[PDB]
Amino acid sequence: QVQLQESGGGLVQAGGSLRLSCAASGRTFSTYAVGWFRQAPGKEREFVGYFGTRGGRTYYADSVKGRFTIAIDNAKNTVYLQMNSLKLDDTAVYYCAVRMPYSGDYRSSGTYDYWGQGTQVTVSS
Repeated sequence: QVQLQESGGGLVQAGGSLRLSCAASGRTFSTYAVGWFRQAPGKEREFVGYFGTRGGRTYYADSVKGRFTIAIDNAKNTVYLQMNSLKLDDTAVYYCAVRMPYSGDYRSSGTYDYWGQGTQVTVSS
């Protein structure tokens, strides 16, 4: 079975950087695509970025494009979400999720099959 677990969350100073990780079982990341979502205090969960495992292309929400980047390790068991130049409103619980190729809009949370439990990122002024 597919099991996802995020890690790396913590308290960070505005303007700082932080790298989150999403670990998956077996070859999950070789057959599924990966997306990152986040839920800020009081708001609805929203799309952050997508990583297509076929060619390695990435897509980012306008809110983080340029500052956030996604990658995968050599063994393909871990996907990362690198954050640069953090803002106060980047504070939220970050979630990684997986979906099967060609299954709909990658920006839509409804198209994902499995979700991690989330990791908190707190940006302080």
